Amino acid sequence: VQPTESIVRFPNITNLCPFGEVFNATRFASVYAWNRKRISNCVADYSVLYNSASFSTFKCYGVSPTKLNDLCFTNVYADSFVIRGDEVRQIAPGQTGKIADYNYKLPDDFTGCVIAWNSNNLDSKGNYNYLYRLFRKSNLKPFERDIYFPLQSYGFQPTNGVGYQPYRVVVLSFELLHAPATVCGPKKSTNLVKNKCVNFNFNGLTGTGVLTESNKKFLPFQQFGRDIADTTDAVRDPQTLEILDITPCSFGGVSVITPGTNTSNQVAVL
Amino acid sequence: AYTNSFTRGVYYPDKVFRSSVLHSTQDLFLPFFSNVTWFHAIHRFDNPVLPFNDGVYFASTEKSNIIRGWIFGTTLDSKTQSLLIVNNATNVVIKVCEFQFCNDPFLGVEFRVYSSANNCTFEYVSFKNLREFVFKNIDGYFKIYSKHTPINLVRDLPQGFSALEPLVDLPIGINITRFQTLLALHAAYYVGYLQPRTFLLKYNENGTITDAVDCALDPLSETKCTLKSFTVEKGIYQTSNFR
Amino acid sequence: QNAQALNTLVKQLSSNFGAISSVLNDILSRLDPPEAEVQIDRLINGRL
Amino acid sequence: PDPSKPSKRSAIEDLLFNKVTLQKF
Ligand SMILES: *[C@@H]1O[C@H](CO)[C@@H](O[C@@H]2O[C@H](CO)[C@@H](O[C@@H]3O[C@H](CO[C@H]4O[C@H](CO)[C@@H](O)[C@H](O)[C@@H]4O)[C@@H](O)[C@H](O[C@H]4O[C@H](CO)[C@@H](O)[C@H](O)[C@@H]4O)[C@@H]3O)[C@H](O)[C@H]2NC(C)=O)[C@H](O)[C@H]1NC(C)=O
Ligand SMILES: *[C@@H]1O[C@H](CO)[C@@H](O[C@@H]2O[C@H](CO)[C@@H](O[C@@H]3O[C@H](CO[C@H]4O[C@H](CO)[C@@H](O)[C@H](O)[C@@H]4O)[C@@H](O)[C@H](O[C@H]4O[C@H](CO)[C@@H](O)[C@H](O)[C@@H]4O)[C@@H]3O)[C@H](O)[C@H]2NC(C)=O)[C@H](O)[C@H]1NC(C)=O
Ligand SMILES: *[C@@H]1O[C@H](CO)[C@@H](O[C@@H]2O[C@H](CO)[C@@H](O)[C@H](O)[C@H]2NC(C)=O)[C@H](O)[C@H]1NC(C)=O
Ligand SMILES: *[C@@H]1O[C@H](CO)[C@@H](O[C@@H]2O[C@H](CO)[C@@H](O)[C@H](O)[C@H]2NC(C)=O)[C@H](O)[C@H]1NC(C)=O
Ligand SMILES: *[C@@H]1O[C@H](CO)[C@@H](O)[C@H](O)[C@H]1NC(C)=O
Ligand SMILES: *[C@@H]1O[C@H](CO)[C@@H](O)[C@H](O)[C@H]1NC(C)=O
Ligand SMILES: *[C@@H]1O[C@H](CO)[C@@H](O)[C@H](O)[C@H]1NC(C)=O
Ligand SMILES: *[C@@H]1O[C@H](CO)[C@@H](O)[C@H](O)[C@H]1NC(C)=O
Repeated sequence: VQPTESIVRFPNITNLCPFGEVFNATRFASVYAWNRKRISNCVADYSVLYNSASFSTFKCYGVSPTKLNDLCFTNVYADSFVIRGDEVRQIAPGQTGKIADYNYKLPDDFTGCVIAWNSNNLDSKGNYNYLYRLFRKSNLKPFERDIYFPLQSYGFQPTNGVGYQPYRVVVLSFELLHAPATVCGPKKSTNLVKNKCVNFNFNGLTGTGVLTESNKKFLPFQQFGRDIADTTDAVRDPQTLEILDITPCSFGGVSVITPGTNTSNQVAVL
Repeated sequence: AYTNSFTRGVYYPDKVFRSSVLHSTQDLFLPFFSNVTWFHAIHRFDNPVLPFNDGVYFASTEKSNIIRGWIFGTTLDSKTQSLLIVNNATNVVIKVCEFQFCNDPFLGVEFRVYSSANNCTFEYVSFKNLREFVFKNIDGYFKIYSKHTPINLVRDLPQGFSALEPLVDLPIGINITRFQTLLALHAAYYVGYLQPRTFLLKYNENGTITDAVDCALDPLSETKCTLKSFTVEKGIYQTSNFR
Repeated sequence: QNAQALNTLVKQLSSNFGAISSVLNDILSRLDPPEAEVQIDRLINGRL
Repeated sequence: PDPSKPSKRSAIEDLLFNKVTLQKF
């Protein structure tokens, strides 16, 4: 049975995310003591970053940049700093080096994005207010911030090499927890269609099937139902908080009943 | 003092509804039949700073509401962050920041809890009296489960089964390695510890957890966990391997 | 025996087989075709 | 066979047929 319509439902959100608090900021922390910001409970549009002018590095790990405006996440972590032109490569999984091992270890199983911008016209003086840590007795763990002398000052000066100029880089870490989605992005939600094979989008759950009125007794903190084979069986309405029952579309095999061709050309179908 | 934990400390591990099924899961649980620490914070007073480890199972029986909150943190001073929760008579003051705490912290009933507070980042406002809690700090989330049951026992823990339900989730990221309870002065409670274990949970037809099996308590429990059942027939069964 | 065989066949549908997830819709909605092909290939081999 | 029952089974067959017990998408 082929589906006929599509159902889209989104939560109660009208706030916009404060991306400009970091992307448009004028103060950046040292590479050895990073600044971490929590963004949630807002609509996020990544097309501006996709279409941003003068962007140098824009590489998405585990997600594609163009499909990032249609997803939902539990929360997004934005982290900011300033780095040299030559040290950009170290901020990546599976990378070693002074910064990657002694300043900030990016985990191998990381999901998210990394964006780098040249900030010579804003940070260069030599701007020694930015310090990069040089010595440890062991390499840093992922997401760790540990704060000869271990710290050395940066030579961010005008006319320096582009590989030595200050670079403003932002590490966006995307998290997918069991919690209901908080950062959703812009999409239009519709009403509910019952007793039809339709396409489902109750973020972050998607699927196809038949929707009826469910009589399951969910608990107030409870969002989903599942069957014996660990298969989805019920959903909550993002806007009305109502339980919906799911039944698959019917299917089966087609067989043809025929006498010999020598006797007739008519058949029956089961 | 020490007593028997029996079968206390089971909480719902996920937001998924299930009914009439035996589901196997792994999480931080309080092991069955463990010897729980029993404390008299003030009898003479000894209310020390207890390690947090991987989580704390907190339960107490009181009527006068002498217990009003807890202190969470590593240094418990103004040097670094610390979490403070106070159970008001009208709300809950959930707020975390640097807190140069006092040597004998307690609500003045004035603020004898702490001397100075500054650099704050978050704030939240929201006899058969047995109160049970589970506190965890995973992935920077502070998770609190709870359940209120009419148990007439003060000097021990009862027997039976009751599943704790989620109460509050807090996206903080605070570093916690120790904890301390708040008392109100013009007090007996218990402290357990959670461990990584696998359980077999029985779900009633209404989604209520009604029974459990600790898969590593004894050989019979291993057999029950292997056969995915709460009853075992006659015979011999192979359960695991040794080395 | 028949019921156990069918149950095992059904449960083998939630395994990962070294991919990032055990759902085709998820990986189709997250990744680009060039690497989605590799991970879908892994899943296909497991199911076969 | 029992002539007084809708299912033309004997008593022993009826006893036998009550002892054996008992994903599309
Ligand atoms: C702080 O955050 C804000 C948004 O929150 C950013 O604002 C955007 O800035 C970019 C530039 O980096 C803008 O892109 C440019 O927009 C120009 C618009 O100019 C017209 O409109 C203004 C009205 O605002 C008139 O006053 C003006 O006379 C123009 O009529 C375009 O002209 C630009 O096009 C030129 O540059 C591009 C570069 O890619 C070339 O390809 C083109 O051919 C052309 O030469 C450019 O499109 C963007 O529009 C701004 N958005 C908004 C909503 O204002 C700030 O940049 C950001 N600041 C920092 C420091 O991060
Ligand atoms: C899982 O979920 C099922 C439901 O699917 C529960 O089964 C029902 O549980 C409720 C308890 O909340 C039962 O309700 C109570 O039933 C008592 C006995 O019922 C018989 O007697 C009455 C007498 O009028 C008949 O009408 C009825 O048909 C039965 O023959 C009643 O005496 C109770 O009434 C008292 O309490 C209510 C509370 O609202 C008052 O309004 C009344 O005035 C009165 O004081 C009460 O109605 C219900 O009977 C159960 N269903 C069945 C079919 O038995 C499970 O309990 C639940 N299990 C778990 C573990 O959660
Ligand atoms: C979240 O926002 C949506 C709007 O898209 C709410 O839907 C409407 O909300 C207004 C009040 O803001 C009501 O007056 C309308 O009657 C609602 N319309 C419908 C069709 O429901 C939605 O109710 C909000 N959700 C919550 C939980 O408040
Ligand atoms: C305990 O509750 C009392 C209310 O009974 C609080 O007093 C109010 O606190 C709010 C702060 O949210 C103020 O806006 C009000 O002006 C206060 N009212 C009065 C009459 O004082 C009190 O602050 C709470 N204290 C704690 C520690 O929880
Ligand atoms: C029809 O009959 C011919 C001989 O008359 C035979 O060779 C052929 O196989 C037959 N076809 C079928 C479909 O029976
Ligand atoms: C419980 O075990 C501890 C050691 O783990 C022991 O010190 C204590 O005396 C025991 N309590 C009882 C009541 O057996
Ligand atoms: C938390 O604080 C303790 C000190 O009590 C320290 O040893 C530990 O490294 C800290 N962890 C984090 C993640 O900050
Ligand atoms: C508050 O924190 C800032 C830096 O975050 C520091 O400079 C200042 O001394 C602190 N003051 C107090 C009273 O903690």
